Amino acid sequence: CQPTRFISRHNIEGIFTFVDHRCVATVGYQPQELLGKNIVEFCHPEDQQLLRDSFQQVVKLKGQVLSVMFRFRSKNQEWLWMRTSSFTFQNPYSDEIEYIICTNTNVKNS
Amino acid sequence: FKGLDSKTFLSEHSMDMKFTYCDDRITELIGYHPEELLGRSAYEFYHALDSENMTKSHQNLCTKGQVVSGQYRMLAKHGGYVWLETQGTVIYNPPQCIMCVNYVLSEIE
Ligand SMILES: N#C[C@H]1C[C@@H](Oc2ccc(S(=O)(=O)C(F)(F)F)c3c2CC(F)(F)[C@H]3O)C1
Repeated sequence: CQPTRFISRHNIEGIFTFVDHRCVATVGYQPQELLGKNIVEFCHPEDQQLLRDSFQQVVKLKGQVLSVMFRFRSKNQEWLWMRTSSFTFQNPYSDEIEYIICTNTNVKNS
Repeated sequence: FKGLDSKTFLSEHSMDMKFTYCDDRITELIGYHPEELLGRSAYEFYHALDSENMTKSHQNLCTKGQVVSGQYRMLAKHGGYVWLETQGTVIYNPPQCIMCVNYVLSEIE
């Protein structure tokens, strides 16, 4: 196939600050339904802490890729297994607070 | 004149350098529509004088996994070349694609 995925950007707390429109096919929501909300809000309660600790660590990893697997609640009311790969970017011309760039794919847990 | 954040945009490439996705923001910066870029090689866009360096930068990316391009020209939709600098990050799964954070050095606005 050609596995489906979408890019998002987040501030360090988890809030969606940018979402690529490929999110419709992957998790069923429109970008405007994600923008402004925290990724942790769509996350299964057993995986929320793992996701919060992952956000915290990705900033310590010096722009390196961090990967996390978690259950995301689609707009079709299903728990989807999502592998989110993320890394921080900070423009080295600036001292602006870094932010977090993600790619999000529905994967199989097996 | 545009600030740094307003001059930064994302693109995603398959391993052969083809665009698979581009931020809408490229349009106000370099004139292209993301739609017209899909399927085209990044390489079709580089100034010939920066070509050599972009090939090495790529090879370095494939072995390290993250690399900063350093300064290069990209041909803009409506004539002339714009200066960029790019950070490249390979995404491997279980290499799946390359994430590029692109920053336009040239003065814009
Ligand atoms: N818009 C736009 C762009 C076309 C240009 O693409 C690259 C710029 C620098 C690079 S690079 O190789 O210098 C870098 F990824 F390390 F930055 C690369 C690309 C495409 C790529 F395959 F991801 C990669 O070859 C950025």
